[PDB]
Amino acid sequence: AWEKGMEAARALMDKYHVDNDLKANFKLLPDQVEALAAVCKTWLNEEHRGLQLTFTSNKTFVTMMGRFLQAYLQSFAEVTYKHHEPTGCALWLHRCAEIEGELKCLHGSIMINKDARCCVHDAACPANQFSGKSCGMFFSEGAKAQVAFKQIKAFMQALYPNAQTGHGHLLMPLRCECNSPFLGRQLPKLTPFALSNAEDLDKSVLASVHHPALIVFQCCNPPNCDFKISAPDLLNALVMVRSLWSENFTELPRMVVPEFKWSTKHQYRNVSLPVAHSDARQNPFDF
Amino acid sequence: AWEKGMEAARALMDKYHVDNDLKANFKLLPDQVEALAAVCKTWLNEEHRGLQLTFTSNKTFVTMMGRFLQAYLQSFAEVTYKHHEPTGCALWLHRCAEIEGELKCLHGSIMINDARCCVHDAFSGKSCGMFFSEGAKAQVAFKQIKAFMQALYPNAQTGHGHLLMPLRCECNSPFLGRQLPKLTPFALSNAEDLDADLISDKSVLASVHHPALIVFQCCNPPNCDFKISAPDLLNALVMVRSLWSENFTELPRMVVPEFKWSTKHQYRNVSLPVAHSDARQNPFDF
Ligand SMILES: [Zn+2]
Ligand SMILES: [Zn+2]
Ligand SMILES: [Zn+2]
Ligand SMILES: [Zn+2]
Repeated sequence: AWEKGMEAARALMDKYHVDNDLKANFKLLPDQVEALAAVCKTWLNEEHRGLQLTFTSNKTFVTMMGRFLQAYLQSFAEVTYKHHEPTGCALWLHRCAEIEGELKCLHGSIMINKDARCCVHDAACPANQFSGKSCGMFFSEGAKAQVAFKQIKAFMQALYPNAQTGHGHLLMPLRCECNSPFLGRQLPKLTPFALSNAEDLDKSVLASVHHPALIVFQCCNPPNCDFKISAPDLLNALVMVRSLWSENFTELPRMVVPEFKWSTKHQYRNVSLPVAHSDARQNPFDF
Repeated sequence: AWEKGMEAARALMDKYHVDNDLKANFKLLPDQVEALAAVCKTWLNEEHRGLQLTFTSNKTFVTMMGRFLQAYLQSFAEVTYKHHEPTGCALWLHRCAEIEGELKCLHGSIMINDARCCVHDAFSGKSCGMFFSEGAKAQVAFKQIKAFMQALYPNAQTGHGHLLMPLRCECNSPFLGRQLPKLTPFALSNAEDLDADLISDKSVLASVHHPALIVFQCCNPPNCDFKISAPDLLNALVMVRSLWSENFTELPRMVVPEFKWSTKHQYRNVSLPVAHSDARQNPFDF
């Protein structure tokens, strides 16, 4: 119950000393993720001063840890708030690291080449340009993109060798700080980055070596924000949260990150709606 | 007086750096708006890069703002002209949003039939030009505009039934056809299935509750690329008030004429002969 989660919420805030106010006003509502992101911030600066991230900003990491915490704390209280998904993430069973050279966009269909990979619905659109039916996926160098996909998968395996399911799925944020209506993409941008130093040079550390690229998520349309987190670090956020919970509680509750299902809802927007400009006048026109 | 507004303008022109050529040529005369439009595009680019138009020619947008500023400059300087209206617009009290399923043309006559047209079109020279291939499609647009306006003016004691409509395009600023811009309903595709419990911005909720908006175009799409949606035209006016209220604090008086149906708006079906210039003193040779 809400009260049940409230107790669990209280504790974490006391232990990791959350500002006297935030805890006093935290009532467990969907928009209340500052105190949660705060308990994580201290626990990090206290128990993990040596966390080196890769293509991730500290704000994004502490932010994400908050979401996954809210998830657990909610899963623990058996609370579901309509029109709200705690994680701000979904699991995309991508099929990019399967057929050599082939990638498949968010639609679950192949990507039409233009070596560049474009979502098939941008057929008319000139390469890196999107239609209102697009999912907003594009890759300049298609090979790199796959290397990044192979990497996250390699990493995922190293961390979970005896998994019965999961190595094909992709943990990915569905909303950046912007959408937490606007034109352009509707989900954080997925961009592959390369690790030149790895090229030369612990199974998970070898993942980056064997596949010198990394999936990085930024803002939807870099409205734009400084959101940035690489996939593997995003996994480590989910993980660190699990441990933080396990340090404070005997059993870890089920937290189901929704599996990604395509929807028009995530379609690239090309047309805007009017937003009124501000006027101090009471009446519209003079008579 | 002329000196005052002439000074208020060169002040606004220098500030937003309009080409010295236009700066000189300007004189607060009836159809001088290029310079003003310029002051407007610059001001927009400088302090409003995030502006976004829905079915509106960018050019059409600064043109309208130019007109509204000209209106202001003129009133401010108290300089009127025998046959000119700076705004180039009128306040049509449309009754198309009041009675469910009812639309009415400029004449003030219900529109008759799927499609709905002017009563004198069951175009005839006694028509106003108004026609709608789909009734609902059309009314959905008229509803939205009322919604947007109510939002932007919640305490408005009067004006939600009116419509800021333009009277001329870059064609008539006689000639055959519709004697004013063409009003054509355009549906808002993405809004159709959007949760109306999104955020606290009501004006957007208007487009959400009524996914389709009125777009004004050329009198006869000689024809021009005049394109501007109802809400953007209202914003043209609003933003000019902003621009002005910044530099002069108190905004002057400026009444946009109210629409009164009259023959000069009837569909023109027959031309009136125009004499071709002849460089002769006498027409014939005997
Ligand atoms: Zn796609
Ligand atoms: Zn963003
Ligand atoms: Zn009529
Ligand atoms: Zn025209």
